[PDB]
Amino acid sequence: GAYKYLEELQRKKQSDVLRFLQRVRVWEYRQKNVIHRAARPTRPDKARRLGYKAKQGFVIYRVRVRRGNLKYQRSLRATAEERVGRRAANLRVLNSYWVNQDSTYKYFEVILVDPQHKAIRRDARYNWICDPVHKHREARGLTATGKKSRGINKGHKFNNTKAGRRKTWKRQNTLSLWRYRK
Amino acid sequence: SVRKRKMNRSSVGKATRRNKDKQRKINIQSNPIIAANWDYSLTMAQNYKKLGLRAKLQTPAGGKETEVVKKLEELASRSQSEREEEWLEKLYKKHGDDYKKMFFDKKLNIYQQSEGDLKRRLLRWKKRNG
Amino acid sequence: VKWPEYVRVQRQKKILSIRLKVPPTIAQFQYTLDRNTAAETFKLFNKYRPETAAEKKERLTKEAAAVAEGASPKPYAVKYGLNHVVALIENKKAKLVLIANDVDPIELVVFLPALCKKMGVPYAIVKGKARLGTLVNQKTSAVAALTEVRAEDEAALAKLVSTIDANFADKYDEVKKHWGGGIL
Amino acid sequence: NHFRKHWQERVKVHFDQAGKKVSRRNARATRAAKIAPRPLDLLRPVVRAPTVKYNRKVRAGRGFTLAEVKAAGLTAAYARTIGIAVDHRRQNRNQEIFDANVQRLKEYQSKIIVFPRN
Amino acid sequence: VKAYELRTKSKEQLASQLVDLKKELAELKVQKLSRPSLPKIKTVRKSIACVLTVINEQQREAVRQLYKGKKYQPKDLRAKKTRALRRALTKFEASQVTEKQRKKQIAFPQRKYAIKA
Amino acid sequence: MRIKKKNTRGNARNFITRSQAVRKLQVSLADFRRLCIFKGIYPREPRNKKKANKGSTAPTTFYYAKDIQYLMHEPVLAKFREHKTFA
RNA sequence: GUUUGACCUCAAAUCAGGUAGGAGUACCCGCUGAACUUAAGCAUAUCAAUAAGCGGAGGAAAAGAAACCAACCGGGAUUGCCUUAGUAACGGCGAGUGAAGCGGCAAAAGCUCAAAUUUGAAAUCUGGUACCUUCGGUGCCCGAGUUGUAAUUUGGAGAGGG
RNA sequence: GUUCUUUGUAAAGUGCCUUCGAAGAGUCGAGUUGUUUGGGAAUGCAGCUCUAAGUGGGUGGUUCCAUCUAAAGCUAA
RNA sequence: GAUGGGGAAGCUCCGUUUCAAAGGCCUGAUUUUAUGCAGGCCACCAUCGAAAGGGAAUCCGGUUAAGAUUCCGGAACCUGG
Repeated sequence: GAYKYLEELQRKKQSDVLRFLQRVRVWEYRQKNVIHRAARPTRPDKARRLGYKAKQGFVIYRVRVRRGNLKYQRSLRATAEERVGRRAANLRVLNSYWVNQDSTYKYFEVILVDPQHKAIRRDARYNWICDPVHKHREARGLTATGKKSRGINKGHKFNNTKAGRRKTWKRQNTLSLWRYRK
Repeated sequence: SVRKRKMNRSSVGKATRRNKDKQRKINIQSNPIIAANWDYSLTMAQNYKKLGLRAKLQTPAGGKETEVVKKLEELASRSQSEREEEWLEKLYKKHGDDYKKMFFDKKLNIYQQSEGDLKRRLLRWKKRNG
Repeated sequence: VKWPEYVRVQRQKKILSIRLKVPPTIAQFQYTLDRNTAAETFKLFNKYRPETAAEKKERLTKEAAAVAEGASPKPYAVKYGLNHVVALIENKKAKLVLIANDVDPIELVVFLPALCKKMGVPYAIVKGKARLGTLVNQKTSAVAALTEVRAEDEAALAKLVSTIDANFADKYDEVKKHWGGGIL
Repeated sequence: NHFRKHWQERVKVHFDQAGKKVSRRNARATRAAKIAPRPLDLLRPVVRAPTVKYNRKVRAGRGFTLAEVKAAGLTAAYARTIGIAVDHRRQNRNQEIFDANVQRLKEYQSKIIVFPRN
Repeated sequence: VKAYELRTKSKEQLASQLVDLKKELAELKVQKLSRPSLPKIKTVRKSIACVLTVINEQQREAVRQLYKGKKYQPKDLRAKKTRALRRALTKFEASQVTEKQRKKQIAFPQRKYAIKA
Repeated sequence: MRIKKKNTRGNARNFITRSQAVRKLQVSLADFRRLCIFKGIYPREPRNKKKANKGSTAPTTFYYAKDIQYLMHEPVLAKFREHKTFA
């Protein structure tokens, strides 16, 4: 299908066609507000591979975040996700993807799913997000960007953060004392 | 605590509950035959050994036939739709057992059923009608 | 003086696209099937409008009613789905392809004419995705394609393909040069 | 010493040990009541450990490989319903281990009885 | 007054009794201020309260029958269990199984077995 | 109470101007007059013209407020919107 | 056609149907983040990846079915306890910091999408209405969708056929 | 345990033969700044210059070799 | 001091007209391919902030266990309809 062609083309962001598209969209978004809803995703393939669906209940939002940092320790992607989840409180954030960037700001597209809509509730493939445990997933860094920033992975490279740095630090820094002292 | 103080300083009354005894005495529910032979006095491993069924497949950590026959004994002890039957009857009336020609019957073999499927369906119909 | 913000934004976008140089992969549109041949294609395609929900529902109910009391070939129809169109393309099963020039995401349709010409499948660019939508019982499809057709319309389809090749494909093959958007 | 931190703030004395054993026994009894017909644990394979300091010791494994299940006369999808663990990411190398796993699967199949769907 | 008696009596009778009890309460209160005590004031007040409760129940039961069967019942008449229970999708939505999982379960149902022979 | 404005009580609010009535009804003059003809409503002339017309001497047409308010509940108003949507 | 509508974008209703704030907070997930104290007074350093402050959830939370560990006769989701080990290793190599493989045990369940045309029929579904065997089901109606809703499947491969 | 409904040229599972057979990008990576980790083999994290390939790529060990193949998501003890 | 926006991870800070689709008045025989709306005018835009600021209007006599431009008698004046 056309999804493979779009995926291949998007990888060549420096291409002339994508160069002009980005040069136009950067001004188009800058003329708009910092955060505004998008009628349709500008990168349908990326959203589709991220679990997005065209059925009712899915919303595409566009957000702008400043660049730079006398230091900062969180990704702009996570900040944008939090700033969009703090406005659509009734929407559950699943994932987000880069669509464009600027020298002073970066632009990211975030797909939002409403657990209140019956179509989502009646869909066994998406009703799992209706559980309250998934509330404000972006605020807890449970998204792809949040997990990447947290360092949740496997192997020696993530021992200090395999299951959360705070949790492992608390578990290891405890003087266990059994009834029958060893 | 601050809230616990009110529950005792007020006449609302605690929502008393008592279920500790039932936590240990659990009724066997997944099998009536086992229930007729199960004994809550003995442990799960002891009950399994008495009945004759292995309690654990893996090696037990640390230290350590009639019922089976009765359970085992009880272990040892589809048609065709109207339209499908009519279609098979039409095939039999027109081409009979000529599968080689029935496979190419556009009028009847609308779905181009394979020779094996046609013969199996015809055999089913014949067995269901003699 | 002041106008609505969205109106000003879209006017600025229009006057920028009219003045911004674009690579030949862009502006491959704006050289489109003429009004005459476009109308002829619409007339040919108007006879193969896909069965709407009401038509299919009534036909199925009528068939069921007859069945309750107690053979035709596949109905030829236009293919419009982008995933299905791109699947008929690259497989040589497609005979005629129509491409909308006013797709909002340009990247979704930039490669389609190039792939069609690479595969040697006739293709035509027609103004207005709504026009394609109006003939497909949808708001818009951005693409339309033809498959096996009735014998009566085979000659018409061949003549339309020849006309398209003579008018648009051969004439506008130079579109590779002359970077669009160069108007002063 | 390793006490320059506020270790006193996190000192969990394992007083629950006495009650934890009883809780585990009660949970096992509940599982037996619910899983009465079937064993509390699945049939695990026999495996040989890496780290030669321990390879000389034979130990159990996670689940039988697809090849072992196929050689045992059944399928991985069907074997799961019978209580046989299946490991899709384990590859058999030693022939003796494969033979032992096949023999264990055959013995389990011979020793099991499956109730009718009725 | 007794609740079981007012249930059978028509609504207009209860409405008239409400006004009669209000008049009686007013008269007793006029008498009460000139007396150290008046026990019947408590009884008449609790009878007025009972009459009001009976009238409210009679209205609510009729309203419930008015919306019988149809969806979107009045919020005050809906379940008061808790806020969270309105979420936590209901049994139908929770048990909704996708065709893939349903077919897989049907093809490979969990069997019951014992291991001794 | 505080000072009461002259053109806020009496004939000022007893009769509503035709232009104001159309705005309140949010219905086109064609449909508004169709409904008026169906209901047999007619304009009325108060004993004082300036008093009713917010103290302004103009050839304004006055309609009874109660009749117009009752008109708003007629199902014909919804039927007109349904017909417009269907068209 | 000096016209009409298709669209695409953007607005409004005290519109029909919904949801969000906040409180609590021992535990959970992140952000933010010092100093007292201690070492050759304190430059690296310890206190500390702590308290305070901020946001987000449940009865548990997180993680969880490998771009893992090992180098062997290979192990085979995650989590938790003992050991590993006060070891490897860091440490103005001074104070101190300090794991991880494997092994012993409590428990085990695996999976779902993208990317393949349903193309001999968008076969999908939100919502309003009349009924009923009312946590929902049926007929009718409007709309969402072709910039993709139905079915199969995804490294254990899988799919079209005999 | 008792009973109503199925059904429809409907929905599945295994063996053989045959024809095909699809890998997630501003992402890995490189140089740098600040922080953290025993993790010097630069452990990870965030920013910044550039930017990737598909019999291709990460990590480790004898001249090659072993494991996965991420950049999408759910899950009881 | 919201309002439309911007910065801030955030508790929140800026900004009062700031490049907002920010409302308030009138007319017509019912608007001609036939009963779906046409036309005329202005461009500011919430709120709080004073019992010593501006303000619509009561004077006298008498009365109480404590109240008077209020309570009683007489005669007055302002706003709306």
